Amino acid sequence: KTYKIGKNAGYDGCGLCLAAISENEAIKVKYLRDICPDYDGDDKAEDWLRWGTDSRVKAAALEMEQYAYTSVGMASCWEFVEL
Amino acid sequence: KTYKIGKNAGYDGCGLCLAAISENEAIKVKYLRDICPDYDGDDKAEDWLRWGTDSRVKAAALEMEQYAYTSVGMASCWEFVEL
Repeated sequence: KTYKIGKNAGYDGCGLCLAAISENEAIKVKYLRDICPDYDGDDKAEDWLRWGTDSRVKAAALEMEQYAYTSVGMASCWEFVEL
Repeated sequence: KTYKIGKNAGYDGCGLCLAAISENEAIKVKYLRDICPDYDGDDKAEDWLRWGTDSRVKAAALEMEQYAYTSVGMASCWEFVEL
């Protein structure tokens, strides 16, 4: 599933990210490379097997989930794809 | 075919663009949205059917072609893909 990333959502190019989704749009994104500065992968979906249970990723997701449906995925050309 | 975009090549994120290619690298990119400010598409490959014969696009391409192999394509995630 694919969702447009708005212009005030924190977009910063391609990368694995969390997204908050509301009314068919990703209204906030948070990149794995910012949540976890020690992340050194090449943005492969399989990287979430390693990083998805990181306490920093869990904390970032819980903060967004208070307010909107949240999921792990990948950002590319202003679109968020759910993984 | 896909080429890494160089660091001083004019990269500005995602979008339809012309690229000059040298030694398996895109050493200059010029975005359609900058060449033609009236372009208002969603960076679909088919958009080049409308815009590829615009006189501003032909002029930008010929300028680069003087010095390097040039093609129309799409820039995303620091790579250029030929169309």
